[PDB]
Amino acid sequence: SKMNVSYRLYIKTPACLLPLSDYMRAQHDYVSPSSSRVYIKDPAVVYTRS
Amino acid sequence: RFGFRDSPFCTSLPRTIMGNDVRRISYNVFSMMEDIDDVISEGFILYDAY
Repeated sequence: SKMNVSYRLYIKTPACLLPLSDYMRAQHDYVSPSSSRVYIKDPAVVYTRS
Repeated sequence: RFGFRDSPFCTSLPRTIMGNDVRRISYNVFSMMEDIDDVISEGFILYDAY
């Protein structure tokens, strides 16, 4: 590395990478709605009896 | 006069029953009623129809 390599290229550290010691920064929360909910597939009919 | 058992005929529909005027509901209003179970407990007169 010290002898044979001539030129080197540097970029800012990508935010994708995360050290193993910082694993708790990857903990995230997702909310799934209740399973008791029922979703309606039928239209609403409008009527009157005068 | 005719000696009928539980005669369904009256000389004229009562103006008052037990000291209070009988409720009168038109047929169109009665058709759209969703609280009919409470109304029929007291009794009413259906009109505005043939």
